[PDB]
Amino acid sequence: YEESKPFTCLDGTATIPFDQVNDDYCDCKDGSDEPGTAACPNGSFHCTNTGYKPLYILSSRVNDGVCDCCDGTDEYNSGTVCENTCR
Amino acid sequence: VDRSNFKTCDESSFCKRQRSIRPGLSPYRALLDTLQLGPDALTVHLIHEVTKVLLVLELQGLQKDMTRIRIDELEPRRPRYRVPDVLVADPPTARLSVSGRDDNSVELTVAEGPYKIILTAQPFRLDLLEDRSLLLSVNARGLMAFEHQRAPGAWEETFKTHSDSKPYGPTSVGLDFSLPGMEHVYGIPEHADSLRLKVTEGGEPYRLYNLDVFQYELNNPMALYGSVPVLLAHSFHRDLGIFWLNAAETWVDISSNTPQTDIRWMSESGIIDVFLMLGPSVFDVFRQYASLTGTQALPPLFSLGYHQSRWNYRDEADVLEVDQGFDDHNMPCDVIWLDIEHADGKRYFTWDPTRFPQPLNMLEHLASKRRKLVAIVDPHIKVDSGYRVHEELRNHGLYVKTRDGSDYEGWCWPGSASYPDFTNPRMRAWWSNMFSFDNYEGSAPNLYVWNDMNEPSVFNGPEVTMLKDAVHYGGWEHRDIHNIYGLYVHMATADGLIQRSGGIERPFVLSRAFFSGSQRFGAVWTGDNTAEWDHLKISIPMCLSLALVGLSFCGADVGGFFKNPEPELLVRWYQMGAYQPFFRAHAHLDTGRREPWLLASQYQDAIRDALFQRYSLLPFWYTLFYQAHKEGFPVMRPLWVQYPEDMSTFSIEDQFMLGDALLIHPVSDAGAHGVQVYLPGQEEVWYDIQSYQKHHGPQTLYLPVTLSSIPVFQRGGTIVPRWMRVRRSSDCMKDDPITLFVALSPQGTAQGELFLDDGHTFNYQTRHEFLLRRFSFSGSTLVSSSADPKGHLETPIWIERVVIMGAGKPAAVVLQTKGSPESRLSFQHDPETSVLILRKPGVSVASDWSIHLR
Ligand SMILES: O=[N+]([O-])c1cc(-n2ccnn2)ccc1NCCCCCCN[C@H]1C[C@](O)(CO)[C@@H](O)[C@H](O)[C@H]1O
Ligand SMILES: [Ca+2]
Ligand SMILES: [Ca+2]
Repeated sequence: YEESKPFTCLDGTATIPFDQVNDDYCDCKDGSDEPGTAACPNGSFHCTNTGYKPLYILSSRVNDGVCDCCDGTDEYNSGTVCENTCR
Repeated sequence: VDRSNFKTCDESSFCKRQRSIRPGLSPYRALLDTLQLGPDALTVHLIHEVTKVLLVLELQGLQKDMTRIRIDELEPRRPRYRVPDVLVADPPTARLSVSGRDDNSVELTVAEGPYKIILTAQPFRLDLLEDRSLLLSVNARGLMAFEHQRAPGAWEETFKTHSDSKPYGPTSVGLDFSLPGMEHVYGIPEHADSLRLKVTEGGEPYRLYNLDVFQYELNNPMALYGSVPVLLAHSFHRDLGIFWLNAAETWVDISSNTPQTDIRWMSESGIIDVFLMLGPSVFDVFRQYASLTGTQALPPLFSLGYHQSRWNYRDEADVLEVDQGFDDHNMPCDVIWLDIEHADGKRYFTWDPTRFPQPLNMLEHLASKRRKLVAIVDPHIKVDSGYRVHEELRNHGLYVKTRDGSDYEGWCWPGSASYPDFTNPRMRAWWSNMFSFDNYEGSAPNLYVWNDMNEPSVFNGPEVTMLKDAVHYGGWEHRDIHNIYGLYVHMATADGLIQRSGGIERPFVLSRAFFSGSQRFGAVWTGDNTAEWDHLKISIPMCLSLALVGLSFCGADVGGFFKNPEPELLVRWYQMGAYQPFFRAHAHLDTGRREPWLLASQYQDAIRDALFQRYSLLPFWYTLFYQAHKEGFPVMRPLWVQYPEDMSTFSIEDQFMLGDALLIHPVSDAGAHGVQVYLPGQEEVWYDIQSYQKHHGPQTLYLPVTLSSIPVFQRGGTIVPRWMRVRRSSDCMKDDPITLFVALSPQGTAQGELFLDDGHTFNYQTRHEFLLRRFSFSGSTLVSSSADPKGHLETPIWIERVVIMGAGKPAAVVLQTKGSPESRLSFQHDPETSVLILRKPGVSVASDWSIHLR
């Protein structure tokens, strides 16, 4: 019927199928293919933090067991349940 | 150092008497009519030909190619000391048989061969042979001396202003050993001296007496904080070890002479109790010694991370600022340390009411960062009627005592202090129970302990330690037990951290003083070093000499304790420390703050790079320590351990190995532009782990370096596991995937292991909850199998990447896993460096699997 496109890194170093975006392995040299995981050493994770200021944290602090965002969304599969503290 | 307050051998009366006996005809002789062959041992009477004193020799062949020699008085007025609690068990014996005899000689066979012991009667002598090769001789130079106990400086003796009442008179014992074919000896820590031990003929003997030496200097045989009476002898042909089980002050002489090295032990009291460990390989010696005194305690994973310490952090706010500084500057750190200023006026087990008013909340903040804390607890107790610890020990009579029956009082950090008798098991039980969460108020599961000054240090004591004539449990004098006082502290503390958790959590205790067997109880470090390039260099030979004698959890203060290191020195020390077992920065009270982010950015980055390398290698470090725990093999190794036939490696001490896989040559000179790295091994290849450049051995490679260079090479034929996702602490990383680094041999093969568990409990032993994986490469297939099937573990750890050095580009890469369909993995290949990277295998580390390169 139709089709689906691929993803390309923001530094143009490669182009990968979209099933390698957030697949917990670093494929882009700038880390742009893993914004929601801890796979890339130079990536960033975005805290939306509704009710406070939004924040960027290191990818290495995603699911490390430590509450970095006030909304707790950086810990979604680590065993640490973070309460919302954006107040 | 001020040398005047520490005795030379001439100022030690028993050393002077013994060392005045020179090689000659021994007056001791064996009375072969008294010979008896017991169930476990051979006993024969010895007699001094002039004094007619009668001794008893107890000779034992032991399982695992060991012989034990014990000599005591036949009928002593009072019993002599025999070192307890050091041997982990009664050594299993082997049967002795008489296989030859004449008028002056009896030949003995251990079991059914090939080891034989020839007892000569006149003069008394022992020879140890494998078949017809002479391994070792005892009393060949006739230096045996056994001062018997007489009727209660040979007696009353003074040093400086301190008086030894010496109520039992001269009781020293000594014995010599001949090592034919051996030209290199190692061991008997601790000394700020080279790895290969020097001859003592024209100078002082090596001294073994746990002492606190202020601003110790390098390249001299003065006794330092710990004493392990174990000497190793290595040659092209064989390895041997001598274990002199004596807890009193001991001097060791070394003389060379067809090539042969002679060793002579001289101790103040106790019996003669020596173990001959016959090898033949150095790893046989490791197994032999480990079966006697045990193996390295398996450290909790966090304690193999980076420790940040100094004397002192001011308060809880400072500790939390240090914690935040690591995260704000993207540097990993597992433990922050609290030196003596955290307590109430150096009353241990207490907290300063102003600067540490809420320790539980401080510990809770660190726990929320998944970090630990270490608090110092010294074994001197302030004499203070308001100090509950002092009142209990006083009321229960658990203090070391003087001859008049009163509790000994010395001077230390809190001023006047008394010293618990840690040789008393009731006192050790008291100490261990004091670490319960109800007794040590303010402590929490993430609080661990540092034992310092446990030589014991006594500021107003002789040689800054306890009087020789203090009295311990059972009436034994302090001179009998001195060198195991620290071990008892380390032991009771470690047991306390285990008991407080219900026997579940593994302890971490750092100790300054140590003895044979201290490896069972935690880590040691080389005390108060100095911020100088030569002190940096000497960390390698000092920890290596501790590794050879079973103490694998060793380190030196990163940056030096005294004085302020220049930024280049601090960078080089972080790189050196990052590849040594115990990894802690520490600093004197009056030094400038040197937390690693307080430096200029170029120095910060090299330090951060060194920290990242350390945390990535934690699976490798953890596996090396599991092998040390199971087999008794040291983690940090001299090159001659891995290359026993390369005689040019017998003295190397600016280079070391981690296991058999990594060769390290850290830069240890200011402004260096390169290093000379000796890559040993015939038909051996080495991979520069930074450039992936291959190098063939043997050669001395000149490697240019910059500030950020840490010369590390991976040996061909080895597989090294890494956590490439560095996080802020090891607790954050212990469920993360593994990257495998395969360094192909010239035969296209490689092998390696990986140990995993929960990281901090004894469940690996009580419930077999662990993983031991074997990784092996041959042909074009990488295979993962179980190296111990009894171990199972629930873990999310998987294999995210495989890096293969020395491989060509394949046409396809295929992965097979039990329970899964055959899968295809994408890959990347660099033709210049011959490095192959296999993308995302995605297989569980608990599963068997295989990757084939087509
Ligand atoms: O200057 N003197 O010779 C001297 C003489 C006397 N005195 C008293 C009566 N008579 N004489 C008293 C003091 C001193 N100087 C102090 C020496 C400093 C060296 C500390 C050793 N450091 C120990 C302890 C920690 O410092 C803190 O627990 C740890 O940080 C460290 O790791 C650990 O090794
Ligand atoms: Ca990806
Ligand atoms: Ca986090």
